[PDB]
Amino acid sequence: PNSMKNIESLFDYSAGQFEFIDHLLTMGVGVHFAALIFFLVVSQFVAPKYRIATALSCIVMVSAGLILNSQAVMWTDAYAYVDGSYQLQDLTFSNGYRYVNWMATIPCLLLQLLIVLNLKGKELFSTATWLILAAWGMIITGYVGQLYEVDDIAQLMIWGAVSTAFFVVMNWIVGTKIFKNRATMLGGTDSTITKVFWLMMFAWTLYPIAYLVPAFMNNADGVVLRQLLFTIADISSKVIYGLMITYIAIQQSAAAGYVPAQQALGRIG
Ligand SMILES: */C=C/C(C)=C/C=C/C(C)=C/C=C1/C(C)=CCCC1(C)C
Ligand SMILES: CCCCCCCC/C=C\CCCCCCCC(=O)O
Ligand SMILES: [Cl-]
Ligand SMILES: [Cl-]
Ligand SMILES: [Cl-]
Repeated sequence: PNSMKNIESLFDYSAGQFEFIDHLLTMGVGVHFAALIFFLVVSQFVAPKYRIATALSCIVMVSAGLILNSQAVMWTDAYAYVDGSYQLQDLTFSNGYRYVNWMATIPCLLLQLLIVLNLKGKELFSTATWLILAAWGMIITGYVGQLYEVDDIAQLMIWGAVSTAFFVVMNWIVGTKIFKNRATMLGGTDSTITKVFWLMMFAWTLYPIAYLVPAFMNNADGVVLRQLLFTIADISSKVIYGLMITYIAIQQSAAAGYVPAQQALGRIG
């Protein structure tokens, strides 16, 4: 469906290119589901006030892990080694599935940030609402632009400019809440949370770069570079981010007198 609308469908792949992409996606699966088990076992050391932030990391791990797994199977479904190269056999592969999955996972990432920022009640609800509307705005327009990466690069860029507006506004909300709520942060995660902001600015900006590959490297090695960028960005924005969020959750839990958190941190001291 969308498979002919993505540049991956344009090329044959060397075994090297093809298998590297397969292994990137597969490694990504392993990393997300390994991290899942960690988030799972560690959630008992998080106080009830924050426990949802760690649960959201579990959910994101399986959601992203399942899309990466799906992408890897679809990749190997779409191509067969015929006459010295991997050649397209059918329309099973598309990056579009990622975009659709972001509809779920980006709101999860954002909500876990709001929780460890100690937002609650009306502010939590309204902040979350505006954030995920801005995120949905960004994702949807990006998803549309992405359908044009083969036959209309101008349209890719204009949808991307629109998507970037949403992105920039979302980042402004994120950053503003982070920097205005630093003072509430316990133990003293007020320092840690600013690192989380920069990680997000870094990791999330890789996705617009991946998005633009069809405009500056429209060949089989650009296909590889795009999956590499997605891979770097996924483990940064999801796994490393998640670990920091959970660190902040446990640390604030301990500072607030949750004994299992104290015992946990103590037994790694
Ligand atoms: C784990 C997923 C996650 C953090 C995804 C991030 C998506 C993101 C920030 C994409 C943003 C853009 C953009 C700014 C312009 C081009 C389109 C798109 C959707 C790649
Ligand atoms: C922060 C997450 C890091 C993600 C790790 C990615 C693992 C691979 C790292 C770089 C290897 C580069 C070697 C690629 C050789 C290209 C083979 C080919 O395309 O022909
Ligand atoms: Cl609590
Ligand atoms: Cl995802
Ligand atoms: Cl300090």
